[PDB]
Amino acid sequence: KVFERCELARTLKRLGMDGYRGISLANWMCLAKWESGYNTRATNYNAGDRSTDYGIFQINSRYWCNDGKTPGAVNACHLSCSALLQDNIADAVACAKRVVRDPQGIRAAVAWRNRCQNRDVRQYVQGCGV
Repeated sequence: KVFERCELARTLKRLGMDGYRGISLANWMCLAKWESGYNTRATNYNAGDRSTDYGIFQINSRYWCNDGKTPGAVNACHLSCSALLQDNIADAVACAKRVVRDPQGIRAAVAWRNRCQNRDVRQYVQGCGV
């Protein structure tokens, strides 16, 4: 499913993401947008290390979810990567919360650094009623 901007904003809010570990909703929106274009079906194969990024947040199969074909897979979220391609993002959200609980926080995601960090990201939630 490809979420509409405000629709995703409200969904993330209901799931307790606003201010999670100090990360505003606008920052989460900026991340989802640049990772997948708000597309839950997005996947990206990393030919170099044999891993794959899944879903709306492009979570990686080496550390977070298990897809059975990634070398050195950790499965920190204790989820099948399949769970991250559902139209319902509840599982993706639970795993994205586990990710930022690491010392690096949202800084871990390079996409956030390249297009969200130190930039005005309020534009992502404006008009959504959140």
